[PDB]
Amino acid sequence: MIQRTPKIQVYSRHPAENGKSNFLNCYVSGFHPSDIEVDLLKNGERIEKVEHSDLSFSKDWSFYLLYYTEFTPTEKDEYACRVNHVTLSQPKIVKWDRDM
Amino acid sequence: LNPSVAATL
Amino acid sequence: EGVHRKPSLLAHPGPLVKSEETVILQCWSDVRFEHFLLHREGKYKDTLHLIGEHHDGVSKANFSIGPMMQDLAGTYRCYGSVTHSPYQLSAPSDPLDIVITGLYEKPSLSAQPGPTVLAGESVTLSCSSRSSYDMYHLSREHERRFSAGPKVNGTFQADFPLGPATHGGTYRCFGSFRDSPYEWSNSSDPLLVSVT
Amino acid sequence: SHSMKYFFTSVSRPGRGEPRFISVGYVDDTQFVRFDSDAASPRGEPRAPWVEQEGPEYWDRETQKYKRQAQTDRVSLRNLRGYYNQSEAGSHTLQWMCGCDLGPDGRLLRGYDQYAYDGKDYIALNEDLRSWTAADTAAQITQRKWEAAREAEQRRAYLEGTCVEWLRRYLENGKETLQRAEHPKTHVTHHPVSDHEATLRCWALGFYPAEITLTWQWDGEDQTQDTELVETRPAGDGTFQKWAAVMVPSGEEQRYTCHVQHEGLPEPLTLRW
Repeated sequence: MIQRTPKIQVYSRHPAENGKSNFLNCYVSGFHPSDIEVDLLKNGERIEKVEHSDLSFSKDWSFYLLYYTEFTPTEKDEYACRVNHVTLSQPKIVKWDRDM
Repeated sequence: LNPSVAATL
Repeated sequence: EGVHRKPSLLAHPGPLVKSEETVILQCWSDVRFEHFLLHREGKYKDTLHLIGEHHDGVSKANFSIGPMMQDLAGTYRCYGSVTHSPYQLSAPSDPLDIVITGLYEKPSLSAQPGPTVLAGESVTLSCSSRSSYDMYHLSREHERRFSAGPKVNGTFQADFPLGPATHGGTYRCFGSFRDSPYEWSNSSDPLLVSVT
Repeated sequence: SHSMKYFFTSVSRPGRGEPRFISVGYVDDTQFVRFDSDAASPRGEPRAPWVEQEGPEYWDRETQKYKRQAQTDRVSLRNLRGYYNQSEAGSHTLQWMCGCDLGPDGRLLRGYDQYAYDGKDYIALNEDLRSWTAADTAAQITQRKWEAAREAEQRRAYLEGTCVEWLRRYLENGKETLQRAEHPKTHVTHHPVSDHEATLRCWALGFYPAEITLTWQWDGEDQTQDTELVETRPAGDGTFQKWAAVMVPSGEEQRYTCHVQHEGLPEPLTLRW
């Protein structure tokens, strides 16, 4: 009856160091219909075995979910988060920028 | 501890 | 009448079931039905099946509706199956309303012209609360209902005339809200009417 | 102010079976319990060490409370469809938030007990813990039923007693983490934007009480304008991250300072590139 689009942040749990295994996070928050599709990508391809937090919500009733997977960052490989939601005219792909 | 079980809306 | 005539259906110890208690819905017939189906219609339709039991005089199945919850309240009909695999059902029994009670505060119940009355005198029972129940239900020891009288001195009340007093009885009263007619308040304090 | 908050979500899925029911509990910014109706053999599960030893009776009755609340929500969603004259074809969402604030003197400061339907306020227990606020005429039916049931008196005894007493117990058993603030690890990075300008990014990482303030200053003066700031985000291990950035003329970098305020720092931190 009221819908809200997700905010998205792609980032790592620990500061990136190529070679050192780490965790790639996709944080989706602020969205209202909890039905949401979130995929992590490596070089455009879907990573399987991605896990996520338990659904909870904020003061305005909007939902938040952390999606994450173990990865080892490198120089060549590109990582992204792809999100789909009823509120999005098309899936939103946010690239991992190791500086944000 | 959970807020128990409430009445239905 | 044929083997497709309707069976009977009753509640033990009765159809008004306190929250979280159990009731037994019994279907029975002199027809030796091999199976019975109990159907609850409406918002939470369900269907239960029991093999038939045959004692002297009656073929029965005892359906226990346990931990009384609001999704178990409603209208029940039941059926006998002349057959075993695909069911070949009889006519449905008369419907039976199973209500859950104890969900709201008890109403007050009073006798307008006094509760101990001479034979012949007319008597009105009145169900009143300050909760805004839509409907009131009066039961002599089970289902008679009247609509609530909207905000007068703030109480909601419904009056049941009992007519000229013949035998008397013990009366209780329950309130209810229009959208969930099978979900009732606590029983009022029971009122004994004496016809002397 | 310490707090305990529970969050319940039920989502109907027409045709795809019974509604999905999910509930989680927090002390402050620490999740400690979880229940998901889609898990295999669902039950309440611990998510913090300091409820793992509460024993099997504790965990069994929490599990039964969850399962009854999941089915109570199914009736509530069906009622709400009726109230709004909605078909059985749409998906719908009922959310319930309930909890406790203690404050320094540690008895109840504020109670919370409130609901949303399809993302909109539906009904809320008022700050007085005896009366309700209905958002529309459908929720006025719920209000009328809850006044007749004397529901506010059950919520209130939970908020003033149970909720406060168990929060105090969780704070004691988990004092080693719930009451020891974990300070941010901080550093400033420098990203050239051109030849005449660069981005200074001040970073706070791995801090636990999620509340934090990062202020960039120029010669001590708060740089309100021109400071990009991200939403505090979970690191995934129970700690949090946040950065604040500012665009500076290359050459003047060292008259910029980052002021970090956080419960795990005795004094606020001033740092520079």
